[PDB]
Amino acid sequence: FPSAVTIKSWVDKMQEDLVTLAKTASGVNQLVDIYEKYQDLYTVEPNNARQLVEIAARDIEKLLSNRSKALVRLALEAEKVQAAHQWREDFASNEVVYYNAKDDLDPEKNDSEPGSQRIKPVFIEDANFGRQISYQHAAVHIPTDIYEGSTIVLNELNWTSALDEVFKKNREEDPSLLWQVFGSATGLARYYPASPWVDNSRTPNKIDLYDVRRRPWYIQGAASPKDMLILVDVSGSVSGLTLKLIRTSVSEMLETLSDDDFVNVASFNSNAQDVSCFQHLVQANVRNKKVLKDAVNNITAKGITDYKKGFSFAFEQLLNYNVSRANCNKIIMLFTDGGEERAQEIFNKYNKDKKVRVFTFSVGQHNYDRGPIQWMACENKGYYYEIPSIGAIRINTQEYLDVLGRPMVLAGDKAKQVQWTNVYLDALELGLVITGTLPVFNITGQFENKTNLKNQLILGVMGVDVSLEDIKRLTPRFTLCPNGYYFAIDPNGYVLLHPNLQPKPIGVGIPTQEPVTLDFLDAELENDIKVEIRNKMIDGESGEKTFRTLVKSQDERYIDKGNRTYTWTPVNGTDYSLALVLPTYSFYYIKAKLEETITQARYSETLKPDNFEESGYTFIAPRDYCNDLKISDNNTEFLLNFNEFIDRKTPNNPSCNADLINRVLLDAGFTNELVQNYWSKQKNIKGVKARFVVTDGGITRVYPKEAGENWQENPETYEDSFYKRSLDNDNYVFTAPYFNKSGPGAYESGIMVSKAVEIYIQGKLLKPAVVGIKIDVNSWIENFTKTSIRMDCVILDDGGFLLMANHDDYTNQIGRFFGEIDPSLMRHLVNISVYAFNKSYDYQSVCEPGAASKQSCITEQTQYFFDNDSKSFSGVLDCGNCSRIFHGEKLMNTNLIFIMVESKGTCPCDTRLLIQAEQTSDGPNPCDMVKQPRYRKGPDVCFDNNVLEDYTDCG
Ligand SMILES: *[C@@H]1O[C@H](CO)[C@@H](O[C@@H]2O[C@H](CO)[C@@H](O)[C@H](O[C@@H]3O[C@H](CO)[C@@H](O)[C@H](O)[C@@H]3O)[C@H]2NC(C)=O)[C@H](O)[C@H]1NC(C)=O
Ligand SMILES: *[C@@H]1O[C@H](CO)[C@@H](O[C@@H]2O[C@H](CO)[C@@H](O[C@@H]3O[C@H](CO)[C@@H](O)[C@H](O)[C@@H]3O)[C@H](O)[C@H]2NC(C)=O)[C@H](O)[C@H]1NC(C)=O
Ligand SMILES: *[C@@H]1O[C@H](CO)[C@@H](O[C@@H]2O[C@H](CO)[C@@H](O[C@@H]3O[C@H](CO)[C@@H](O)[C@H](O)[C@@H]3O)[C@H](O)[C@H]2NC(C)=O)[C@H](O)[C@H]1NC(C)=O
Ligand SMILES: *[C@@H]1O[C@H](CO)[C@@H](O)[C@H](O)[C@H]1NC(C)=O
Ligand SMILES: *[C@@H]1O[C@H](CO)[C@@H](O)[C@H](O)[C@H]1NC(C)=O
Ligand SMILES: *[C@@H]1O[C@H](CO)[C@@H](O)[C@H](O)[C@H]1NC(C)=O
Ligand SMILES: *[C@@H]1O[C@H](CO)[C@@H](O)[C@H](O)[C@H]1NC(C)=O
Ligand SMILES: *[C@@H]1O[C@H](CO)[C@@H](O)[C@H](O)[C@H]1NC(C)=O
Ligand SMILES: *[C@@H]1O[C@H](CO)[C@@H](O)[C@H](O)[C@H]1NC(C)=O
Ligand SMILES: *[C@@H]1O[C@H](CO)[C@@H](O)[C@H](O)[C@H]1NC(C)=O
Ligand SMILES: *[C@@H]1O[C@H](CO)[C@@H](O)[C@H](O)[C@H]1NC(C)=O
Ligand SMILES: [Ca+2]
Repeated sequence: FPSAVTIKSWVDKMQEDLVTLAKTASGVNQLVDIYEKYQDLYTVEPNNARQLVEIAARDIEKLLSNRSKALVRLALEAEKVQAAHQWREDFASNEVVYYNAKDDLDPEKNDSEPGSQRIKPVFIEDANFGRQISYQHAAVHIPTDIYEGSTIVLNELNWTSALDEVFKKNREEDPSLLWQVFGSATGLARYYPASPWVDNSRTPNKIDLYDVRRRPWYIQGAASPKDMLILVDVSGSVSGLTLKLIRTSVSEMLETLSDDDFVNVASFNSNAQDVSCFQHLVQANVRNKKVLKDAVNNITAKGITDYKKGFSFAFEQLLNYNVSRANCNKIIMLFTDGGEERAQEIFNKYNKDKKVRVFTFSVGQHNYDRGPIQWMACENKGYYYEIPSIGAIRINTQEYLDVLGRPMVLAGDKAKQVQWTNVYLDALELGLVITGTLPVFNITGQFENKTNLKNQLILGVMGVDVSLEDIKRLTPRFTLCPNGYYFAIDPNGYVLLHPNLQPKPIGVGIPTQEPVTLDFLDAELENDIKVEIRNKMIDGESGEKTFRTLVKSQDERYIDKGNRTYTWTPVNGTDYSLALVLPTYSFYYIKAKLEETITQARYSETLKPDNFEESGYTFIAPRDYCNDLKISDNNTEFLLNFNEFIDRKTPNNPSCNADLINRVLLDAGFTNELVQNYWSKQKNIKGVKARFVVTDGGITRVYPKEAGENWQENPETYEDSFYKRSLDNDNYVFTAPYFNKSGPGAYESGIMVSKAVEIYIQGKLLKPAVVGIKIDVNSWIENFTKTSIRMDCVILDDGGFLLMANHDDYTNQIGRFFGEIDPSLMRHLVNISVYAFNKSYDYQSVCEPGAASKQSCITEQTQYFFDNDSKSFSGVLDCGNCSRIFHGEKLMNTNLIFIMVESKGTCPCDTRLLIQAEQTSDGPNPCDMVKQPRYRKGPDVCFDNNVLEDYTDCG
């Protein structure tokens, strides 16, 4: 065992060698002084985060107010044109002409109902929607389980033509509108841009179960937030088919509860108990709904019924005010079959002011008495539903929600307020959208008062979709550092907008149409400062906060010790709150002063893929430079069209943004001046395998043009993990290649090395680019084993990944996590606390399904980093019945640590492994997360318990 000073100087000499090689070949200084050499070619401008947040909040509120105005127009016209409708029973004499969405494109003259003539439209391909779109009329969706020629459906299809016309008007005053739709309460759905239904028109194994009245936006706009409590009657008499139907019905009832709704499930048989681990009303989000569904699926029937001990439990759990709730619409859902017990005194004791509804469901095919079941609904403002078989399950849930909207109708114009739903995946696939709803009231008898029989029910709900990518375009991101970004938030803390929000459903457990509800604390790493910021944003305040944050790298494999500054404002007129993350060095950006029309041309000439031998292999970020350019995943295609458009650019002045092209051309020119005046004068270094420079404008020219085929970084520089990592870290960062990845690999590509330029203009810190070297593995291993005369030696970077070693069998598994190699040293070296680790959760990850294609689960990813700042570490590894010695030295001015451990093939301490990998897991235990739930602000105004409501419709 060499002494500490010997291997200390050893590490010092390797770090001197590596730093000198990287600094020379990379040419940080040459790119720097090129950047300061042309201060007359640009201007440095500030990123006033306060004004940026205010501007983006104003823009988003303007967009949402535009959609609100569209909704108001549509709802007013719907009410007016249904008020003046004449009921009919004969449509043979007067056909209704409409386009049915699930019509085959074949010119079939025989696909018409008696009372309806079908339109055959001319479908154009549209860029906004990505489907066939006809602007000449609205399309109609009628569920399969609903006949499309009955009297109700035919009358609705008759009076919705004015809706069609107002659809046209709305789209004519605002060409950016997406799907705008009337969700009828008869089952129909009439959206304006006529497009064929998704895949379910006529396709085997593609059945169309879509029903507009179950959709989250319809569920949301049809009533006010609930406080359910599903009483399931698991007694003896419900065994067999009845219990199957009850558990399916409870699942389908839970599938109609939003995140503003609170629900628990109880079950009684001579004794009432909770079916799950929850002891009170919990929020009805995806995780809690799954827990309740599992508990209901795991339920068995036994014992004698007792309707008094069950309703006592229900009324007691609805009297709990210690927990978070939505103090509104208290309900009891009784899932029984029948009995001769009315329990008058329980109701008279607990529900005497009749503050709580009771919806009773007589599930099953049986001959038990159904009188008390129908009476509990009458004396408690409820309604009585029957579920004789699966297939009747879907319709009755929509129907209690039909009942709950009576108090909302009676409040004439105080109940017509626009509400936006959680981020969900559109049916007519558009990606991620939020829908703004407004309910439509039946106003036939009004100011000419008639019997007004069913004037307490809504006609439907009008929705208009806002694309999430449409919100993303109101928050311009390219004037910020690749580490700076915007994000918005719900009142529940979910993110309207965030870089880590992907168009995938939220995972809920282990694999074996829910909304994309991703909390703010789960889209990032969670400190306590971030909990304070989240609570401040939910309340709708404004403020600033500068602090130190662990910023996880994009590749989800490292953690860096960042330096952030959150500024937030509420978006006026809505429930959303916008914030802007901004690094401390990102307060200034370079504004390209390209107005010569010739300098930009001599910059542009560098970009055709015919000069890729004096200038490096060029990739361009597929940004929206001009709208006539379509971004392409195949990058060289986009480069070709970019060159083509640059060839004739001058007349396209208003067609596109000048700033992006000016900056990208300026950066291309600077990169060319670097690659010729410093890289083309040398042409060859033994150690290097590739020299690259990546710039925020989009230029990522890699020099040799040979490793450019081995280059696997994203063309858009703002999504380059190493580029974002190297800006926060003001030092050299080595990115260990991927292990066991099918492709160019590591030997014939090298290992990535990078440092970020740190130029100063007017005494301001701004970092416009990164340079780097793809050091070859052999040219390092020879130099590492060259000095061995002056075996177990390993090099580790941040995250504990083996960059390279000496045993020559570890170098076979290069880049692989060191804990997978010898986990005992990994655990011990963590125990010294040189490597801290953070374990977090990824709710939006694809997942291989096991046993009890790929589903989505919650994966539990961990990342390691330098816990302490100390440089020298020594100790003894107390292996089981043996002893091992190590010394650790962190190379100065890099992210590396050298471990001098001398022990191979000793007694087996390889009991387990430290597998730093995206491990499949269950999420946090929900039974423990509902007792300290995250802060959350419920909706303010809700409508229940009106005195004009006519309860004599128990059905
Ligand atoms: C292992 O291989 C060679 C060993 O010679 C390393 O390169 C040498 O690194 C030392 C570090 O201190 C330099 O002095 C050697 O010469 C230098 O060359 C540069 C070239 O620009 C000059 O500017 C310097 O002034 C100095 O003369 C250098 N020699 C060569 C031929 O590169 C090599 O970096 C190392 N392998 C790895 C992967 O780092
Ligand atoms: C909105 O409310 C109005 C009234 O509040 C509804 O119109 C009424 O609908 C009923 C059907 O439920 C009509 O009764 C029917 O009349 C025909 C012909 O007279 C008869 O053959 C049927 O057996 C049935 O009795 C009623 O005439 C009609 N109008 C009025 C003034 O009551 C309307 O249906 C509601 N909106 C929707 C979308 O349902
Ligand atoms: C994620 O990684 C961070 C790395 O900073 C972890 O934060 C650190 O956690 C340790 C363990 O709790 C904290 O040490 C504790 O400090 C308190 C206060 O001095 C002391 O009383 C305890 O005995 C313990 O030593 C450490 O302070 C904390 N770092 C900071 C900056 O606060 C974090 O725990 C990891 N996990 C998660 C889920 O964040
Ligand atoms: C929102 O309204 C408040 C007070 O009405 C105002 O101070 C703030 O500047 C407004 N924000 C925006 C973005 O208009
Ligand atoms: C809102 O609509 C007006 C005209 O109807 C339009 O000028 C404006 O650009 C729209 N706002 C947004 C954010 O698109
Ligand atoms: C209802 O049907 C009649 C007869 O076909 C038609 O004249 C009327 O315009 C229809 N209503 C609407 C709102 O189009
Ligand atoms: C839940 O399922 C397990 C496994 O089938 C079973 O042992 C347990 O009894 C079930 N829970 C209840 C409350 O019956
Ligand atoms: C709520 O808290 C009070 C006092 O902390 C306690 O007496 C009561 O038992 C708790 N539970 C309910 C359901 O009120
Ligand atoms: C940002 O970094 C500097 C030095 O790199 C440090 O002094 C400062 O405290 C950091 N910011 C915060 C908010 O701690
Ligand atoms: C990309 O586009 C270019 C230009 O048409 C073509 O030569 C190349 O084969 C394409 N590559 C891929 C992978 O599509
Ligand atoms: C280190 O290991 C010891 C025993 O092996 C354990 O008690 C301790 O919790 C571990 N972690 C730290 C930080 O000491
Ligand atoms: Ca019974």
